[PDB]
Amino acid sequence: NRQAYAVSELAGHQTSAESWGTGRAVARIPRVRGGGTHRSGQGAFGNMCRGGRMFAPTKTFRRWHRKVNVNQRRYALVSAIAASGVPALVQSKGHVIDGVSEFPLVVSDEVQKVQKTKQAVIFLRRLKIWADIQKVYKSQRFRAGRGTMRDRRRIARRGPLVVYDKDEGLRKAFRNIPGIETINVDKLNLLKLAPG
Amino acid sequence: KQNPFVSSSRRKNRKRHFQAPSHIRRRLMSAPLSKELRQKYNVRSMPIRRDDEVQVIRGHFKGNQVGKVVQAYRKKFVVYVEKIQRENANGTNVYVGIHPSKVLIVKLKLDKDRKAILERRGKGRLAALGK
Amino acid sequence: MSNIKRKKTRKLRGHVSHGHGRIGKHRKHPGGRGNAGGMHHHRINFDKYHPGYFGKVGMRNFHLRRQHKFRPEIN
Amino acid sequence: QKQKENLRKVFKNKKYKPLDLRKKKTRAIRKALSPRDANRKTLKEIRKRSVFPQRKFAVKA
Amino acid sequence: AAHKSFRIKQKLAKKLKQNRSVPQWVRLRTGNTIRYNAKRRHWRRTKLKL
Amino acid sequence: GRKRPVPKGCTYGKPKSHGVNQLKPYRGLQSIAEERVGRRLGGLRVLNSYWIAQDASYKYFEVILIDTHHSAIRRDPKINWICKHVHKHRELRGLTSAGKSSRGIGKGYRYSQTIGGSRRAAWKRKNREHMHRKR
Amino acid sequence: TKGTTSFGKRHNKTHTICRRCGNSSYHLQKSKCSQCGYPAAKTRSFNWSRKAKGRKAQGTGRMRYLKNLRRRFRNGLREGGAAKKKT
Amino acid sequence: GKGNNMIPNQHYHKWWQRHVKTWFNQPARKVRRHANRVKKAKAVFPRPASGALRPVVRCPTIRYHTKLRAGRGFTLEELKGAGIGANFAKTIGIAVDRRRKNKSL
RNA sequence: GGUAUGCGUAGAAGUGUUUGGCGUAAGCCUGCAUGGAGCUGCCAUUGGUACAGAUCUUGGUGGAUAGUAGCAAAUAAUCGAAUGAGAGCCUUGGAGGACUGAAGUGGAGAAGGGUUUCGUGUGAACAGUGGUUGAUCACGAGUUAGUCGGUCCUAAGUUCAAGGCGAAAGCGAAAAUUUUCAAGUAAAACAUAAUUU
RNA sequence: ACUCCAUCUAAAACUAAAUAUAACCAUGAGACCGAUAGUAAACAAGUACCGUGAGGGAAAGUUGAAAAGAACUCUGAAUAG
RNA sequence: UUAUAUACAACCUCAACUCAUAUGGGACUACCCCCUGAAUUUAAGCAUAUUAAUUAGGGGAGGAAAAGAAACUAACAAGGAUUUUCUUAGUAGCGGCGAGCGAAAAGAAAACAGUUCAGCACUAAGUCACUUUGUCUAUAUGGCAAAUGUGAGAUGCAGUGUA
RNA sequence: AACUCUAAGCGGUGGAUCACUCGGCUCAUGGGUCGAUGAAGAACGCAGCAAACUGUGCGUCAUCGUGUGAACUGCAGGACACAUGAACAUCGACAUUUUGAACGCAUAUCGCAGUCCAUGCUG
RNA sequence: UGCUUGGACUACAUAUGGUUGAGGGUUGUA
Repeated sequence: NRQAYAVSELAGHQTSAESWGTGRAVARIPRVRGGGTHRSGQGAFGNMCRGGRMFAPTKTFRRWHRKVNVNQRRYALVSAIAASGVPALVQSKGHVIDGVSEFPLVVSDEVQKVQKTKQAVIFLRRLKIWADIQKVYKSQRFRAGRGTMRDRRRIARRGPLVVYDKDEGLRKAFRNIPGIETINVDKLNLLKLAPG
Repeated sequence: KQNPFVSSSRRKNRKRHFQAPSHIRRRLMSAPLSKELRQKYNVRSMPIRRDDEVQVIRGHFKGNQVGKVVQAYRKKFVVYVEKIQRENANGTNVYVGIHPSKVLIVKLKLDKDRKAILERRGKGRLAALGK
Repeated sequence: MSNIKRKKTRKLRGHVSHGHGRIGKHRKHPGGRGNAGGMHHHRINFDKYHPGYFGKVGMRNFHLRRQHKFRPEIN
Repeated sequence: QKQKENLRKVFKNKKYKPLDLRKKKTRAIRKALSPRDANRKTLKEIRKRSVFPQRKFAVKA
Repeated sequence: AAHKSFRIKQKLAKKLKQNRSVPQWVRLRTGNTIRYNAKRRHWRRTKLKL
Repeated sequence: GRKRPVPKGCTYGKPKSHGVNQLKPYRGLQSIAEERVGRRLGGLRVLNSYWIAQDASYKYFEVILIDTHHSAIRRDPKINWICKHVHKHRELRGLTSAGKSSRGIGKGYRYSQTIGGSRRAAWKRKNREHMHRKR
Repeated sequence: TKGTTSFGKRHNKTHTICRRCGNSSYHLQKSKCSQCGYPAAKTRSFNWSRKAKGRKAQGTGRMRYLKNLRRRFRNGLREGGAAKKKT
Repeated sequence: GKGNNMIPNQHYHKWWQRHVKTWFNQPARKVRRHANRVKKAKAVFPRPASGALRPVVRCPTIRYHTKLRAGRGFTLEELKGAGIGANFAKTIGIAVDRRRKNKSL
């Protein structure tokens, strides 16, 4: 999920500067030609210079994407599923799970028919897992980047993951709860089941 | 969210705000009606004319007041209200401007077109409850 | 995409000549560009390590087609 | 406008309207084969059309 | 001079009215960061040539 | 044959380039005929030509043109196709019969390089660096 | 005498204002413009002059036509039809 | 220089950097091409969604004696030998293409 | 990318600092000072990832000298008055002694300049001293043609109907051939008549 | 060269789709840059200026929530204190 | 009808027209079509080679263009327009056989669409363009007729038909 | 006390830092939009107070229609004729000077005409 | 005809048509 950054390949080089070259008591970089614009002579083309081209400018054909072997995806999903039980390893992601009554927690199929989000935080109340998505309310914050200019002004932590089988109305019913996200059993993205 | 033609960019949503022209700056300068008015019309909020009586609620003035507005200075996104003033060094009272998100309309200046806004805006608050 | 701390430049920075020598500096191309010259100043490198470079053994088949020798094998 | 609308009805049912009454659209679509004239059909083309209509089937097991 | 074209007196007409200070009021517009007139030529200091 | 128009004074650079008086065009003489017509009569499209006679200092030909705005050719669904815009100046882009000669287009093996469409679009695609996303 | 002495004898223009450029570039004696070629019926731009090409290209002026034309297309090249009051 | 390594032949002497193709729109050509198949399968009919008939077996050479060149033809004897309607077969969608000179019984 | 149910207008980053320690070091924590809105510890994975140098780049600043070299060609000014906050100027006016010295430091035009022109004002800047003055600044003004010029003619030349040539663009074209390739005439019939390349 | 075999029909004409796209209209993005960086140009930027010309080519962002931009007094010839 | 003694009527070739109506010359530049065509470089020198059948090009188009319906492949149990991607393959081959270059058939997939002339026989010009008069409605570089009004057209237009 | 050296305080010079950002760079998507009916580009003019920028052509910071429904704003004036519409958007009606694509002939000439109609004075 | 002010037109190349033509080109009837 990663698209290319790359600087303009003409940045650096639309001056026309020839090295006004020795012996003029001043060093040997390409200096700008003109006279009159006060950009003269003034240093062009090099990364040491102001205006000049960066050391190796970043291209688009850097390898941004990748191929993992597809058994190694399945033997990375398998270890994630297997660790979504075992509540020592849920509880060491934070994840307030000391109200839940089972691991791995299985709810009936009827919850896929739920349709309004009020009847979802009624549901996540009753199974004692509201206290986790109340913790995702606690850590809504702001990023400390550069995110804050570049349209990531934060996440919070993650919350649960309602693995349904058939969205009767479930995915629309769990959209606006902050922290939770649902998934369907055929897909099972790993990047959900082991964030980070 | 879900629409694809809908931006979520801060680079974009401020340019397409701070350079919105002078008739879409009408919409962005909307003010909340008081809770009496939502009985009388069932409209949540309405943009302001020059002469809708208003009540500041948030700010240093903060209001309990029959304030009429004198001008909605759209290029400043601000409204000047007919008491809400401040002295110059000379003593000539000038206006302190208040953004109409943080003002409160009390009595709308009813003419024929503003009323048909409240016919437009007063059916759709019903038909968004019949869904 | 490559973990740079294990790259030498994180570590050689900064001692002065960056791993390449004071006497015998890292210059631009001090031996030839490419396979120059494997017949004069690289010949020892080219026989050993590749005996059989620089000749012609021969029978030319203009446009070999790779079906007339297909014959997969099984013991 | 009253001069220009009045010049159009005195120039109806006349070929050779004046240039500035002749539908500006572009230059590129003005030069190219009036939409009747693209669809002129040679007698081979309007005989091989009418013989075999394209039928509406479903090759399904 | 004294013997100029019509085209050269018309261009030297125009460059006589672009040679002005900023009006005293547009310093006071809201969001008007016009400090000085920036492109004020000056007869012995910059010529024209152009 | 075409004498490289070099200023009396050399095709400078390497002796490979030093040739002046045996160079031959890549275009025909028939194609060079249709050009000098169709350049000159800018509002008539060229169809073909043919040899008619020659003598020894002037090969010379006979070009067929078609006004594409006469109604008797616009009405005509057998000749109508040259009226489209995609045939403007159809031999300054090489596309008559005696223009397609000098390109080199055909099939297969013998005309392999060049099979990209035309002739220059083959070296675009032979030389193409495919920087696949999932290497 | 190649210096400030000779530079004082310069008082006759080599170039005048052009017609399709309006720039001191019309060489009078060539009767040609150094930047566009006044008697050339064609504009004089080159590919080794990427900067100069975009100093006098489509868009830098007022495109009195290639701006409204751009709008007529968004409305489908309609013409002769005028609007009506909304109902 | 140095070492026992594998004589190089990388063909990067020809101002190659201006021949680079991105492939960053691999995914939204997959999406383009799919939304067209959906578009075209609805803009036919109940008619099949691919859909010609595409004949053959017997791809040519000695490697592929068996794995198909993908059948353009149906070669008019096979139409005439099968109850149709050679011009008619095209109107169904049988793909009649009259360049193959059927060489076997 | 996850996490710390982190920190934050009850004061974030940064910056300063005889706050106090920690580390062998790179470094780091902390108090106070200023500041006024964002920031960190940890686990991953990464980068445009660490400066004393490159006659490095770009901006700033020192010594010299903060007042040193210097403001010395074109003979020269001096009085008293009026100004004015202030006058060696040019500010002016009266006396005045001198210079240029008609091949002038004079009066006008060409090219060039482009409003510098001329009145009324005037603070800074500029006028390498000053400045009340100014080719400066601010604001108002100002160029009148049948006779003066252009415009009209042709010179060297631009060479310019394509007959031609060139892949084209285009052409070191005193063309030398291009049907009338004419510049033409109130001129008759049965292509206006000797005629102009 | 000589015997056959295989395979197409030159020297005439069209034709969508898949394909291409630093330009043009109209959009959505991003492990990008954050005013010596990123376009030369975040601003009256191909501007100011320089060159006869071809061409060259800058510098230049931030008061505060709101101008409430410092009335008035004294001293000054005064900006100023 | 032609000693260059006049006229008529044709035709061919060719003129002229401020004749009636039409096209033509954009400029953009990323892609596209045709041209034309270096040298820096690399070869640790250098001259073929290499750059590169490429910068500069430089004429001509479109929303894509060009291509394109076999004077093709192949040697099989046979394939079947073009274009594009994957693979063949950095392979056969080219190369001071040096430096270096370097494709295609088959396979896999995207998308798939076919066709028109010329020319014997096809045996009543069956043909087009305007032109005016109606009619049909529209800003129809129209339709239906009409005069068969010119004209084109047997030095051949139309129908049928195509390797 | 001069002067020098060292430190911090205070004041100046100076504009780093950090924190911001209607701008860029990259990637992607929907599109096809074109001048002799004068384009692209150029010159010159246009506002109550305007230099530029933006906008624009003697109808000149506009513009018929149409949408929307009280403003513009540095001051002044008008408008508020919102019910028969402000300002902005939109734009299909009109229009679009000198040029370049002057289309009469041409130049560092606002140069010089030919034919035609009309208005005015001739008469 | 004399002047003024307004309008309309007049570039080249080309296609078809129209109109006047040209030719010891080629025939024909007088």
